[PDB]
Amino acid sequence: EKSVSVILLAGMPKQYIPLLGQPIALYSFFTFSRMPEVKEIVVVCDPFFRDIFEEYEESIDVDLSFAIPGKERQDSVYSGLQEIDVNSELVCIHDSARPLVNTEDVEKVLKDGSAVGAAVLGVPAKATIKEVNSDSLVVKTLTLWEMQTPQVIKPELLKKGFELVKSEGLEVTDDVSIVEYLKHPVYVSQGSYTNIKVTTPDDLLLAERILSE
Amino acid sequence: EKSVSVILLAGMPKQYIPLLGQPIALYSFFTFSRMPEVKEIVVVCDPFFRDIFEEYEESIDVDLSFAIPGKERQDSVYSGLQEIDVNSELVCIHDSARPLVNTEDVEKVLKDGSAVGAAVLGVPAKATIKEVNSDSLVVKTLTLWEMQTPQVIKPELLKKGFELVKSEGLEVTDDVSIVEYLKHPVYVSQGSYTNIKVTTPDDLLLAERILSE
Ligand SMILES: O=C(O)c1cnn2c(O)c(Cc3ccccc3)c(Cl)nc12
Ligand SMILES: O=C(O)c1cnn2c(O)c(Cc3ccccc3)c(Cl)nc12
Ligand SMILES: [Cu+2]
Ligand SMILES: [Cu+2]
Ligand code: NA
Ligand code: NA
Repeated sequence: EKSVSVILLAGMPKQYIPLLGQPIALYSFFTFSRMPEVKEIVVVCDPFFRDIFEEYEESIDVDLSFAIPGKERQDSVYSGLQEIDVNSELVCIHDSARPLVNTEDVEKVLKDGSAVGAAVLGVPAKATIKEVNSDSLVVKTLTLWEMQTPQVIKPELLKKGFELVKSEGLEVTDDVSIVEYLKHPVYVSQGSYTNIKVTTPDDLLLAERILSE
Repeated sequence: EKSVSVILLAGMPKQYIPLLGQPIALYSFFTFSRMPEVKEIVVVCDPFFRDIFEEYEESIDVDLSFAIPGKERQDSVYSGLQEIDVNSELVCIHDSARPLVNTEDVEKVLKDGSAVGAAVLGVPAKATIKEVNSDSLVVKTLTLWEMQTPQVIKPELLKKGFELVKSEGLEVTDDVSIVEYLKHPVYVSQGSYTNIKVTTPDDLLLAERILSE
């Protein structure tokens, strides 16, 4: 109970576009806030948009906090991280552009991150995917998973991760780069294909189509 | 309701010495936490001592947050201020070395700070007090109040106050110096002589003697 801090990345921009009357960011915001495990939500957003969340503060069963976004996604995470409760035992990082994450999937990834130290929701990639070299030739082989959010990580591990990133200088080029640099295991919790990220005009449509089905 | 953020200055050090079994800092901590007006307490303390407060987190009706102290009292306040809720309408700064503040006095100073923008609990000075010049001669005259805490201030005013202090460079030498520099009025709410600050060995004794009377 109340052991999880959520860092909600929400920094109109796509995540504030209404989906059946409700700004996209609020769907996942509410799904987390209903979970007894979740103590607090740190929303990382431009101050312009804070009222979208703060309107619901006395109606939700979590503490709401805010953090200013950074230039890169990892900067926004770090800013978020600085606001979580000092004794939270797990941090749950979520992209607000994924409004359709199911409670049941969040529960799974929370359990796996608690168990392993670091877990991310993933689905099996449907496309044929190949590594290609700098001569544009296929790197051959004789299973790939697409990562979603949440990403759930013990805060001490995330902090050592940042310390390593900051000090060395090492690059974040994809969304699981910090934990990779540690030699700590990262579990992939199987999610749902419905947990789409809303990027395009077209995605907005897909999300409405899924909220009605 | 839940419009007030308390900045509790608690950065053994005197404020952690037991008074009938309970570290001094917890007396005012609990008095504020029982007040419906109070949304959150930001405790400004060395991380060593955080557990003293965090033990009571699920038993109190406020959000608990922490801030790292600074070198001067005003630095500790500013650190505190950076952690309060973005829409809190009043900040209540209290010295944890004043464990005996009465709820009724806190209520008064909250009302006065809300009304005026800035209020502090005070009592009439009992001693004969004189201004003295640099030749050690009395500066003559043909009513003085001793300030206590809480100090209650609208956060926007406290922030402009800090902006002015930081930029100009002006000195804080006493405990109402920031608001003085503004030309905004500061109301003195009459408190109680029992609201002692625990400094000496002897004070510790006085506080026990007052908790029993
Ligand atoms: O923000 C980025 O772009 C990023 C780059 N790397 N990386 C990470 O390693 C993590 C930690 C994590 C990965 C997998 C499962 C749980 C936590 C995060 Cl939360 N963001 C990033
Ligand atoms: O920390 C100090 O030493 C200090 C120096 N000046 N000053 C202030 O003007 C205030 C603001 C205030 C004063 C009176 C009533 C309400 C708020 C505070 Cl809260 N601390 C200080
Ligand atoms: Cu898409
Ligand atoms: Cu004394
Ligand atoms: Na509204
Ligand atoms: Na205890």
